Amino acid sequence: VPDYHEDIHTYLREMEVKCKPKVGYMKKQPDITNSMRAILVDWLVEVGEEYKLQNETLHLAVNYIDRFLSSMSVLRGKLQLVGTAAMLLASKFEEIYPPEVAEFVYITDDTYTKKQVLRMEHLVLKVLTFDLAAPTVNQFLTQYFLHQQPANCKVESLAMFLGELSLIDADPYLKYLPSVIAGAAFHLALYTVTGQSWPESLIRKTGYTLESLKPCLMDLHQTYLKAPQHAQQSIREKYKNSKYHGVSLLNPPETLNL
Amino acid sequence: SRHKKLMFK
Amino acid sequence: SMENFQKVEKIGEGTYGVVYKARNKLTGEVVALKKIRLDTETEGVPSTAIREISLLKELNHPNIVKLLDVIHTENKLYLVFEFLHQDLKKFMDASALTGIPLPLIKSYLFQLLQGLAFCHSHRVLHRDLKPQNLLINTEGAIKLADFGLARAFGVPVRTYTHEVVTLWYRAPEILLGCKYYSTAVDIWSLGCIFAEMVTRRALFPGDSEIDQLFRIFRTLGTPDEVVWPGVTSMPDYKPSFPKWARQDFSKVVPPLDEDGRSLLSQMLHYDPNKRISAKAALAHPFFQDVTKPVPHL
Repeated sequence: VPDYHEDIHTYLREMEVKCKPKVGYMKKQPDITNSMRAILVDWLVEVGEEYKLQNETLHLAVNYIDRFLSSMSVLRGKLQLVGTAAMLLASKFEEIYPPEVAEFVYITDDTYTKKQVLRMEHLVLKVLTFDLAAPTVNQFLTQYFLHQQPANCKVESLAMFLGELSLIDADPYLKYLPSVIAGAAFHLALYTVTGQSWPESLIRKTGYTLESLKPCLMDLHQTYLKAPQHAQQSIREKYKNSKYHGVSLLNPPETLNL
Repeated sequence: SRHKKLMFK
Repeated sequence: SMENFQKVEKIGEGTYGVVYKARNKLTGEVVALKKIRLDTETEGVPSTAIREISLLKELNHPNIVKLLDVIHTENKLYLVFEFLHQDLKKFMDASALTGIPLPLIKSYLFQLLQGLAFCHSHRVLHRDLKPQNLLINTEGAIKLADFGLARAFGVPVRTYTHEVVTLWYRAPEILLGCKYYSTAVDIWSLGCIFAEMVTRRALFPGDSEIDQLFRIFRTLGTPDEVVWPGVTSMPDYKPSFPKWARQDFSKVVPPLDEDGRSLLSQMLHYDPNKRISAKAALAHPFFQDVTKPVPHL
């Protein structure tokens, strides 16, 4: 409904800077790693599938985790609890029908009690000072999709896929803002399917160019090439389904010609 | 199964 | 925590708690506390409260009720709001003999529109605009309140909660089951409110969905593909809908002048894409001589 499309995009651009997690945070965690984070996010993706949650809900939850972990040191035995509550909070924000608390307890295989989940919910709301309305890669892609001429469902679904893969690896994707990752993923998807490129219309909207996008784009391209070998595979599996036009089956381009 | 306890070893 | 607040009196009631007038013993500030009950073994912090708080910290605007603070105890959650004298309904009732002076209706509309355009600019839908949710102070301000039903939206929008907006103020696209609704639904409610400030009675007071629909149809004409492309395909569209002729708007709200009439029609356009935005409405000739008078009482 382009009467607020511009204002909204500007606003998200400002808010993504303020809601950004701290890039180096895992260095300062004594007992957890990037690779343990990779396992958490991958499981959250399955969780999202299991309960048919929105992708947006998945992106938010990750954002909540990364922000929470930017200031709170957490023991590995507790990382899955942080994640669970994060996903519950995201579900409550974003979902018409969030899963009820028991369900969240259940998908951990009764690892934590209902009381723990609810306490961690409260702790997370505190540490985040209730600031839950964070921009995601998903929110940017969705706007960028309006610039397709014409609309192509494979590109959309593929861009989603890629943006989703970026959630798994804090190194390097924590360095990049949602809007830039979305840019990269959009370009990469469009090029893979149609041969077309980041359109002039988005240069005007975003002020990003292939040049500004290159660093993230180089990374994301590697990630896309190496995706079948990645220790975490839930996202590839998820995007095999028809609902997403089987885009995880498409072959990545061997070169980007940049 | 997605109902796993995560074992971070 | 509440240590520095002296409760004064219950102000009204909500969903999972209550609202009190209270006073900050140290600053003097008079506030409203919205007490939200938690416990545990429940589902924790209610999604309504999560959305209200997060969305309201992002919306600082002179025509949006200000969230001052959140007091988040192990036991209770207390929302601290700036205090406003009264609500637009508790005011139209008190003017049920006077009537509301047009400059006041105009100021109120203009302020409401400003608040709404802010919400929409920050990707927030209100989804429950009605007179009881709009608060007025003694200095002539009016403000959008109760963001209980609000939600952050995307561009373009997805499908969000069907069950939405108090009935009398509900838009026809919601009534007709559209998988997609947007900012336009908030304008519809403001339209209904505009009428209501003018006549002192609700424009469309149905008691059911179909009743609501038909009351809207008899007033604005039953929509066809001409006035609203796609209607006949909408999920709860029935070809057996009686086809009523559109009324002359001068009859819908007799006291309104030309410009008011014009604005009202734009705010109650069937096709949500054609319905006027809050932003564009701010430039309506209706508002040329607008000021901000104190409520005449």
